[PDB]
Amino acid sequence: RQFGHLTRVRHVITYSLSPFEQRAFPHYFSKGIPNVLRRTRACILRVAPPFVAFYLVYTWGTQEFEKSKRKNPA
Amino acid sequence: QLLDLAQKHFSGLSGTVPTLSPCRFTGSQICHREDGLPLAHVAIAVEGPGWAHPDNVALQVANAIIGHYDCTYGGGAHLSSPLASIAATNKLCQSFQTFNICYADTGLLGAHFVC
Repeated sequence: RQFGHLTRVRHVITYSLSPFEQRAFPHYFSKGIPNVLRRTRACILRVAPPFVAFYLVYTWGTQEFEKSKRKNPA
Repeated sequence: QLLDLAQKHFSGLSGTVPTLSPCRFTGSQICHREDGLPLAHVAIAVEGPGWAHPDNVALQVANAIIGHYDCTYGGGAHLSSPLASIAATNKLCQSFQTFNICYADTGLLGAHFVC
């Protein structure tokens, strides 16, 4: 299937502008920083929790290996 | 006699100013996709010079080279315009026209096809 019979669409208007009429980076920081924050707040409670737990299991288990290699008074 | 008649009927007409701002042209696309219609119309144009410019002559020469075509046109494959012979030969379209639309100090120079 190629452009021409992909699907059937009715009543939709697409307006756009030549790249040479426009800025490459419209309001890049003023819109973009807020947007990136928004994006991160959205995902961090899904993504970050596991990696926290990794860091912890790795912290703990690395130091449990430390301790067990030492001597204790007995 | 015309001039007399003009003087007689029109002379009360006021002559005492709306003048025309330049019009900014913009490279752009407007697409009304409506699959339910049976043929597609496309019109495409670059910014043209406007009424006064002497380029309109050379431009109309060029437009005439490229031409106009319609599926009733007898010429078909043997036509002079490559656009037209190719469009006839390969059933690329029903029709097309080149145009040079003229306004004050701007214009639409291009082509419309239905296919």
